[PDB]
Amino acid sequence: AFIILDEVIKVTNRRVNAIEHVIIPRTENTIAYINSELDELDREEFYRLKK
Amino acid sequence: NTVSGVNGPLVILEKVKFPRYNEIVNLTLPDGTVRQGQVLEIRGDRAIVQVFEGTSGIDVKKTTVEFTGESLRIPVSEDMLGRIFDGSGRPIDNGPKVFAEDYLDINGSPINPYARIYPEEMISTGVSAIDTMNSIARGQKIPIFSASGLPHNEIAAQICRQAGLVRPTKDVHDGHEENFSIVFAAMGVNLETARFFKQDFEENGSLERTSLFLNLANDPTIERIITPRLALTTAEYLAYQTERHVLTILTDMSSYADALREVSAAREEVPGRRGYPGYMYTDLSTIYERAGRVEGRNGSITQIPILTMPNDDITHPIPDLTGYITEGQIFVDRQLHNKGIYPPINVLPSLSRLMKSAIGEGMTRKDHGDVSNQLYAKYAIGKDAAAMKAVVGEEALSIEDKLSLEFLEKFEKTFITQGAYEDRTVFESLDQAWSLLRIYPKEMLNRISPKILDEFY
Amino acid sequence: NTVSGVNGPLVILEKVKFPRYNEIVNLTLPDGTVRQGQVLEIRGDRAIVQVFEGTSGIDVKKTTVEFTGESLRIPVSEDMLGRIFDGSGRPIDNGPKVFAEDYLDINGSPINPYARIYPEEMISTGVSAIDTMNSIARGQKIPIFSASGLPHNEIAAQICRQAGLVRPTKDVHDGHEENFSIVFAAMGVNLETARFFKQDFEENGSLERTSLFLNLANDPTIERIITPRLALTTAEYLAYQTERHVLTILTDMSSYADALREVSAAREEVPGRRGYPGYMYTDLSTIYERAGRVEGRNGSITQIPILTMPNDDITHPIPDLTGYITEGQIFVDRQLHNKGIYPPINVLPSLSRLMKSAIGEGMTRKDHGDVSNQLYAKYAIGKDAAAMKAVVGEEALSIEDKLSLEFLEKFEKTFITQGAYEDRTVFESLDQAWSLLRIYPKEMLNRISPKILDEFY
Amino acid sequence: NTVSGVNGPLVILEKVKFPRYNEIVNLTLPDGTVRQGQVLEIRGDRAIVQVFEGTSGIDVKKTTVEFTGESLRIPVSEDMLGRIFDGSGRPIDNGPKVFAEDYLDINGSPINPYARIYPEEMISTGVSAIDTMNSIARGQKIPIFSASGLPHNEIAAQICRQAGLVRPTKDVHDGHEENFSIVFAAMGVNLETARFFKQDFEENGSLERTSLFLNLANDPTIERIITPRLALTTAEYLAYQTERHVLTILTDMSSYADALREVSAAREEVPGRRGYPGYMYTDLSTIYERAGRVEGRNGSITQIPILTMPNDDITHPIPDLTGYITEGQIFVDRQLHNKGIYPPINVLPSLSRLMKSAIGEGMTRKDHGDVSNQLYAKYAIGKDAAAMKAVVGEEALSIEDKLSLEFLEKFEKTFITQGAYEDRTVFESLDQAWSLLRIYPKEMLNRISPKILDEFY
Amino acid sequence: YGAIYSVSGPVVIAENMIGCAMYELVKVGHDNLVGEVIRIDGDKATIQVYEETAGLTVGDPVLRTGKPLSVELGPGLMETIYDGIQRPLKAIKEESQSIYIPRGIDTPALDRTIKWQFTPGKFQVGDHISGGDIYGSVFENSLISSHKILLPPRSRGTITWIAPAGEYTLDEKILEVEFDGKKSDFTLYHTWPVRVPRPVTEKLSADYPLLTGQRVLDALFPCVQGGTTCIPGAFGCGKTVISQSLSKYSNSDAIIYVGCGERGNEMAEVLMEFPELYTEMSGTKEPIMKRTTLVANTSNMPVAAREASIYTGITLAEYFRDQGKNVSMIADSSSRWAEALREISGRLGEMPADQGFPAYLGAKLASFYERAGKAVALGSPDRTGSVSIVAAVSPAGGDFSDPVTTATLGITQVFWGLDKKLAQRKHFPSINTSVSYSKYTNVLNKFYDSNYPEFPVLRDRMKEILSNAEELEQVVQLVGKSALSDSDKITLDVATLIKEDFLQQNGYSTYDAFCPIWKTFDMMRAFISYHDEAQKAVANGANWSKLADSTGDVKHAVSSSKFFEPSRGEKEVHGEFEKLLSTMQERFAESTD
Repeated sequence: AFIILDEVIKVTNRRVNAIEHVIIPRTENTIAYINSELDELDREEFYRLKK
Repeated sequence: NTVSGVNGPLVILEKVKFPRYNEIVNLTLPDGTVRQGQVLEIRGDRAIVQVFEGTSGIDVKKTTVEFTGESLRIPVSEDMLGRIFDGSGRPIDNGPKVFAEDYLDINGSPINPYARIYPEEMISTGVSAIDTMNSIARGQKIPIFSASGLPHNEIAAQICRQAGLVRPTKDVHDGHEENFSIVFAAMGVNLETARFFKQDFEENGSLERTSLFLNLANDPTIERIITPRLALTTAEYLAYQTERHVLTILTDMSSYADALREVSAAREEVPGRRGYPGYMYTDLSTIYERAGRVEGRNGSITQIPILTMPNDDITHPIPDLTGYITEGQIFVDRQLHNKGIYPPINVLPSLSRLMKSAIGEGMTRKDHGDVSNQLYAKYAIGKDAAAMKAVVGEEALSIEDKLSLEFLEKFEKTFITQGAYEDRTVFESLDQAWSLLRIYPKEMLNRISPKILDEFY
Repeated sequence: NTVSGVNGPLVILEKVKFPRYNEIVNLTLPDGTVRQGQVLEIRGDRAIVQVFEGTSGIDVKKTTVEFTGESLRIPVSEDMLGRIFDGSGRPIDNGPKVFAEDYLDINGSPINPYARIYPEEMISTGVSAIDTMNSIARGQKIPIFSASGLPHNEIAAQICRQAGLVRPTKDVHDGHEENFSIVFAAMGVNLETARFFKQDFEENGSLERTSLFLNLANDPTIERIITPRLALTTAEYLAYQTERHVLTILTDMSSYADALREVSAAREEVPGRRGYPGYMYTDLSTIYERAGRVEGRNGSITQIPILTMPNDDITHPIPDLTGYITEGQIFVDRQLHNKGIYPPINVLPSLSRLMKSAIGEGMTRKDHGDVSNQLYAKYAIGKDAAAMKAVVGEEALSIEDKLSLEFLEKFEKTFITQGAYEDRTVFESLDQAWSLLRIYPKEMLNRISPKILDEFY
Repeated sequence: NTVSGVNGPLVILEKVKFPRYNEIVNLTLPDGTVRQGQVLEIRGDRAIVQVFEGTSGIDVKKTTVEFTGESLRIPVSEDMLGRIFDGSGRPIDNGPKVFAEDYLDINGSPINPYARIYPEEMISTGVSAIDTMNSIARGQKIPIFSASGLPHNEIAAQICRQAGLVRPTKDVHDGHEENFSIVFAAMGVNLETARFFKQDFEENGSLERTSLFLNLANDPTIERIITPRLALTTAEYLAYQTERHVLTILTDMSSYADALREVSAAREEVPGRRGYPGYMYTDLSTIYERAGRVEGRNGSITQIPILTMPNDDITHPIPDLTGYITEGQIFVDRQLHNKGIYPPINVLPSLSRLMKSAIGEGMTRKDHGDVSNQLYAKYAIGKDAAAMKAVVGEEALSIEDKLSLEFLEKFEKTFITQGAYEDRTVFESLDQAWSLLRIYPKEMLNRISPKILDEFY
Repeated sequence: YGAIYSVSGPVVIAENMIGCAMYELVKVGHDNLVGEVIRIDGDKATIQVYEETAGLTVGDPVLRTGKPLSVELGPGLMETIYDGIQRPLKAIKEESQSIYIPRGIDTPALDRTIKWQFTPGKFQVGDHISGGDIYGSVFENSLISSHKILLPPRSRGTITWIAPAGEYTLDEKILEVEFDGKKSDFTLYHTWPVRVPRPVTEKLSADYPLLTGQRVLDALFPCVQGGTTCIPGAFGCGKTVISQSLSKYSNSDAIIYVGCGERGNEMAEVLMEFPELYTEMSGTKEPIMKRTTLVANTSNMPVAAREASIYTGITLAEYFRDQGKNVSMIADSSSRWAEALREISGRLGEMPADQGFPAYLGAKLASFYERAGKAVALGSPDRTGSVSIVAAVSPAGGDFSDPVTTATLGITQVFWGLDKKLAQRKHFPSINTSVSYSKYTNVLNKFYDSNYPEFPVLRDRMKEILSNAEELEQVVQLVGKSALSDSDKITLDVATLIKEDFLQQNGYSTYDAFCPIWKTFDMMRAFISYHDEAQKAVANGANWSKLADSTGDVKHAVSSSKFFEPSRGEKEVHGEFEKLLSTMQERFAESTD
């Protein structure tokens, strides 16, 4: 069992790093950048109607 | 005539139609104080002025207008170094007066004579990461991209002070034969900042070296936009008339851009992407066009603008625009700063596309450019490997990757780590750089030409 | 004179300057329909009226005007309790009106006497999960942040009905001796939903104790924004003059914010993000100025608004600004609703800003703070334990997780799950707390003083 | 009738009341050329015209205008086919006027009986991937959603090519018994691609059967929107008077949409969501108006529009508004393209709702809608099984997910991958689909009646 | 009188108009087109014109009719397809040779030429009458007289003359009221303005259901008549199918089908389907179509009409509610109606503040919806009527957090979900438990307990299975599981079944979407029972694989029981399900030991 545990721990240590370092900042950058562009289209329209 | 109304930085004058565009007018307050402005828009029997100074207290028939009948030009003299001036076309510091031998326009074409021949002379900062990886030339434009957790002022001053000691060592080498002049202009920064800068220049050398334009944050946005224009007139005269190389340090460039943003918000002018003007391209251009070698071809204006990024993003309009226009990019990193690296310059995205113009070969090595490309390439691989070291562990990474992780660590801690007054010659930097390359084997250094690798290792 | 034109619910009347601001004017149509309006704006040689009655079928040449000579004020009496009204204070109880003892301004109130002695004493609602975890003090602004996957309205009937029946249970603890009244405002309600509240209060014997204002989702916007304004005034008259605690329940804040977006572009002004006004705030603040303890220091206006987000959208201006003024919020879970736990509120993202200082004494215990800590931390570990269990199994689950697994189901089925006419004060909540906790050993309960614990485990 | 001003290509005319909506004017230039224009709006004491040929030569007092007196009508011939025509008509494209048999209004004012009569029998496009998944019925509008970075042009070409090759296969099937006509309206397409379209019709030998109207992207904007309107009027003539089955291809809807935005920047009407008209929907609907089954069952017009997604999202205006009108959609696939597949569409975003009821029998089976459903289900899972592999590995994968992975590949390179001169019967498509689908038991298949699945397994 | 100043789009400006009301019907042009003056700014009237423009000239006379835009309510409404202000389509189809009414041509809302059979009421000469009272009837419909000839709301007086039975026309007079002198002559049809709601005596509690017939609808929350209901769509998730299927199962006495701005092939489809398709109880003659009144607008018609469509429909529903009939208002889709308001907002030259949609949108979406509900019929005779609005809603901003969807979720009480991704795998409606809520649950479930179902118990448990299953699924994806607790597998497994039997239904296979409310109770009963045995078996010991395999034969049968509908007897609780229950227990024993 002991040899079997050693083989599994390595797959498991890899995953804990993988999520934090890659995934979480990829989600952050995508969401915020699209949020910012999306609000811009809406704001300029108001200014053009007003003008 | 008399003020009709005032809506923000815009002033509505009811007048008569004789005024010309950007003709100076002086507003006489009931206090008997005069403040200056220039007409931004003229129409029949009326004007819109933007006043440089102030933006409130402006009356109606108790106030009066008087015309100067000269559109704004800056009084330029060549005896400007050592002399204290204020960013308003005159000192309001009570510093030594400007004088005039020419008055030159800030529109962006007075008599403008620039590059039909690109920079070929190397100018060093004494800092390896700048000089080796990107290079600086007698017309080069390089933006310092900085942050709200980096100390922008300390790096700004660092680059300038160390480039003054190196630059006469380069004069002796015959990279130069003409004077060096500094033009330092601070526009709309804190008092704390302003004081600091002056103190820094004194320690290294003197303040006789530099000319100072000081503009205070409490003074308007309209003042702030004229502040670099004043710097440009100073530099163009020195290069043109007296064949001097002029170095301009323009802080803060972001300060200037926010100002533009304010005169479209309190104007009826519709702004472009992210609330920054549509005609933002032209405003920025004016500063950057007035660069390169100046006629006679011993004079020059070289630019180092200083940008502080507020969000620290590379999707913000200011860093993006600046980058397309400028001949290089120097990115300064918060993570290096934290770790204990000074200067804490990350070269991962620092790039020049006008890399050839930037390097020298008649007062620097020919090998300088060849080594730099290889270094950058090997740094980048070393970063790809760093992310992979966190994920995968050392439990599958390859023999080749291991060399690249070592290189990355040796590279930060030796090359980019320099004393506060320690200046490195460009030739000595090569020797340092060669130490960095030397741990990789002759099959990993395969991309480089065989001739260079067998010659210098 | 006549009506000049109509554009939207805006009616442009050609009149000199005769009405004062906010003066009611009566538009007399000759076809058996009299309509009232309020000048929304008065300008020179024109006034802009929005009509309370209708929105279309107005003549532009056959209308005549009469000036009422009275700016909008609310007739406030206290024989209003035990009566159903509509959105303009007219009765839908049918039969003769109640009239006034005062006409008080609705606009921001003509005397504004609100707190500079922070909230003390505890207010219970009648639900253990709200009281212990999210304690509310007299005049403290804690809203219920809700979403559209839940019946937000039901949960709202429940807090209103069960509140002020707690006050007699408190009279037995001898924490209260003062008469409690309740003010209810329903904004943008459906007929069927509306009747549901009236019938519920009627069962409990709370109908006599409350006045209900119904503005239906078919009546003018102007009428709908006035609805909370009238309600905040009734509560204030009772707090000030007669030294009563009054709890006002304002549902639905989204209806009110939406109504403001309709009147944003009705007006000649320009909105903010996502089309919702940038002066949305100014309006919301008007509600909030009436909120707090009145000067006299034994009467209050306590406020619980209900705000519904579309899918928990915090991109929307409405929860982000509203959340700043207020002091905490109560977040409801769809995940619990779906399981069939009702009420389905989750106490872990929910907050009461000041909670050790949002309670009183003699109607709370001092053990209140200690239990809020214990209850919270074990429910959170249990949420983790559910996810864990699924991966690990039960043949490899930890002994602490087992206690946490059980704790998760009992906290939900005892503290959160309870009947539609159950009532709770802090003592009752507190007994039920100790039976959940009893299962953990004393050495796992360490956020609690050894004193308290040896007595209540 | 002299010019007041010209703003943009839009021209402000002074003239006194006479013109009807969409009355043509002749612009007399002082260079001796007459140009045609349409009144977009008629007003009191002015009409505003936008000119179909350029905008050059517009003056104030040197220009004169004279009226055609006639609202826009198409000169229609049924000998128009076998020839190349243009919006206004040019002699250099061999077709300087149709030589009218009838003048019909382009707005289908004489008569327009559509959309109370239901779609008839199935028609072959010769593509298996469309025909099984989506039902293309005579007298239906089913669009092609296309995208950038992908030649959308190529897909339009494959449709043109395959049109007229299907129609003898159908004549035997009893899907056809009347003539086949192609009406091609090209607008805003690239010049190079226009020439590729022209060659495809000649090669097939289908030049005879088609009429071409070609509008460039240098031909004015009002002219551009009117050209598809001309071609649909022509389709109505053939379909109704001489009982033709018309397949009209209208490329590219993106150029139409753009045109809508640029106009109305100088009318009272003022664009909607993101600068795209709010009345963009009205425009669209005028194109969809002249499509459908025809009363009394003399012929049909079937329409296949080509839309290019410019941002590569279907949440953008051009796909979004169009998609609500349309009876399903067929959306392309970016990923297949890169691989190299043609035609590169995918089936997961493609659905036709009216599939089961629409179709015929005797060359499209009863099992047709059943099998589509099954093919999508296995594909949804296959796509997801790829995604779980990326993140975690083979950790959440299993025997079921592993099958699905195999399915996604075999389907992509066998079903979807075909020729561009391959004619595929609806009988062929179904035979191939079942062969592929053998990968799971009968008990795992329950998205299909157990009766049908035994016959055809 | 008035003069056309400008023609700008389908929208017309006319000067010289004053003393006019803001819903006045106006005749624009020399062709006498229908139009409606919404607003006037000074002398200039903006008019929405409900016919096309292709040749309207300035300087043409504009004549006000001197009354609002109204609709005619009375005999011969059934078995007719109308546009959005009501014109009889069939008459046009032969005569003009068109379906979209061309300019130069107009027809009035009802037929003039058709005589009707008039039967007298309960009232006689001298009797006082007022709004919503029954003055007579006309025999229309298959199964009952549906047309009650009612005196229009807000009108009163005394009837001096009640005419006798016979056949009469509907432009012909048959009643006179005296109230302030002779009040007026009345015909069969009576007028009411559409932009104005009808009054009711009072609103009443919802407790009566409507049989939708959709198994997934009947299962998860109550089906309500008097209802308020939304179903999310997106155009390509089977939505049209489940609408026409819904029109056929509806067990209400009358159905009013409303095309907001639809496909146009579908407005053909519902027309063809109605006279030759049989209703659930099965009508006598032309089952569905006799019971149906159709307002049909395609996108291609004038936006002025599409704006009006929904109003015409609700006034018809409301008249019928006041007749004391139970009515289904089926509307598809409100977002297209919202898009119509938006088309008008840009053309008039208004200021939108809701992503290019008008600011006015929120007040109009709400006002319209509040007209549905269960209520006590307007008038003295006293009857019960209801209007249940089943409304489809759809994106329109492209988001799901766009204004259209924000306003609709707030005003609605019932939401049953639908997901596009799952819908593609073919399991529509593919209900999202999380977005779904019902307020009606308590009163409706109390009603159903009286009716015989033990429903409420199952309902919580149906929801409970689907909820835990959801959560477990993210945990399998995220960690990338190497094991599961033996109970959790059961939860996931029992949810799969729910998917097939309820959620997977096809509205054109009537073996695969039809169950009465009791049949639905029995099928769900079987599932909830299976879960109950299965949870106990693991507890007493037995492996999951043992549980699944030994249960085996009954697990196949319940899966496959979705291919049934009543056809073994007129009985709603079958031997089919009752047999399964005892066999299931027998299976349980095996699993356990």
